[PDB]
Amino acid sequence: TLKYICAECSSKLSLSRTDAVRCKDCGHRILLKARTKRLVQFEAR
Amino acid sequence: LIGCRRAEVARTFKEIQSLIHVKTKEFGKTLNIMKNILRGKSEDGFLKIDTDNMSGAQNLTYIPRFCSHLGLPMQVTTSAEYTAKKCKEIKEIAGKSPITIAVVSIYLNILLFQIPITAAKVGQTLQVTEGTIKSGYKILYEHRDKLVDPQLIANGVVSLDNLPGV
Amino acid sequence: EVFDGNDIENNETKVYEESLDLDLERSNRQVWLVRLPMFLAEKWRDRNNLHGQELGKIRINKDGSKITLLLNENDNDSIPHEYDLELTKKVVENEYVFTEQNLKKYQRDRYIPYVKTIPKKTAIVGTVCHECQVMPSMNDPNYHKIVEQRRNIVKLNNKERITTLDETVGVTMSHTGMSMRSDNSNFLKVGREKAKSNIKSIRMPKKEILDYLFKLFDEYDYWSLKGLKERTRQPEAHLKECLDKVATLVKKGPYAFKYTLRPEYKKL
Ligand SMILES: [Zn+2]
Repeated sequence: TLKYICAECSSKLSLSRTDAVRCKDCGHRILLKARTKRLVQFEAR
Repeated sequence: LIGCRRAEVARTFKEIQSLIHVKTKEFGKTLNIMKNILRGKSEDGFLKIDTDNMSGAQNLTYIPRFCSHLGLPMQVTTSAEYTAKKCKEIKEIAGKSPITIAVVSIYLNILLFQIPITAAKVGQTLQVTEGTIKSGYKILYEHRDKLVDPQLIANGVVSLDNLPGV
Repeated sequence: EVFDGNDIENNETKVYEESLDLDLERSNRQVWLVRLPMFLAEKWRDRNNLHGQELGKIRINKDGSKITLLLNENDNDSIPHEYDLELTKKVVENEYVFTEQNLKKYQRDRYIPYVKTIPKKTAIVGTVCHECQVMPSMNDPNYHKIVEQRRNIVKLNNKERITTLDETVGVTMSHTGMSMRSDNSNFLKVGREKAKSNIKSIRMPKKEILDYLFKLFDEYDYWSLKGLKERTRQPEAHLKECLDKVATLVKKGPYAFKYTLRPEYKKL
């Protein structure tokens, strides 16, 4: 449901609530939540 | 054992007997009595949904620990989890113990991935009879197509011709 | 050799054939107290060597009282075959050499007749007249070998490093705690060796058990429950059901917590 990236193999994953928080490709247990899709405003100062 | 099952960190009766010198019969009797008491306490007070936590088989939770004990790679562990999940559909082997189901699935995936670990070594590590492991492999040899994970042979990391015949 | 001293009963005449007195006529023997480095000491002090063979030749030059030792070529070629005997003390006083040997045990004015004296066959076998130390000669072709050996003594290390397990950590930890394998070792299986012994007993008739109890009370008067039970092979309930009838338990005497025969049957 929500988008995650593995720590070192950089694989994209979709996680629901009941899913265990682990990587399905290499078995690593550290996942980073994805960058938001919305545009983010920065003043150039 | 109840704590392991409730934390989904479930061990087996052989593990808890390796820790505690307890007779098997009255261990099972005590487990049944305490499960009845815990269900009664849940009915009296706060109600909890089991959602497959107290289940006697729990064969998917034994695969990663046994694969770690055998020193198997993560893809072999995942393929063994898939094989153990698909062994529930097979009528003839679903009546076996979850330890035996997990061990024969792990040994089948070891033979699939050419991991140089013998059935005797698997039996010595996981306290399962080598004849039992061989019989489980020879009876799961017929259902090779359903058990082996399809995108593994699609990507070509393994092939079904690697498994020795009976 | 355990023995007691201060014996005015003169039992040493009967319990030692050899005289206990110190043997002394060899005390005039001239003995040189010689110190060695470890290679000569290890070659000369091990008991697997020393079969009476010749080990060297001593040359004494009287021009300056110089003593040289020349070993034979039979032992080794790495060690020198010429050493100088430095006299650390030319005159040595109050130093003697005595031997200790086992004896033949077979065949104010207030005093106590017990000292705990251990007598041994002793004999002064020499007098130390020269304290000497062995030095390898500077001009020998093996003195550099001795320097190299003495440098190797401080160079080498007698301890090895810890062994690091290069096997997979899961394979290493498969033996630990939660494990499938049962313990096949039989070390301290006290419960195993104790639970295998089961005493099963039949109910013999009352006349037979009372006859057997009367015979055992005639054998020995006081009895404990465990000893009489292992003598009779009977259940505790029936055994007490006869023991209260024809016996009584002692509660205050020195033989308390024991079943003894009744005073009426004691005279019989
Ligand atoms: Zn990953």
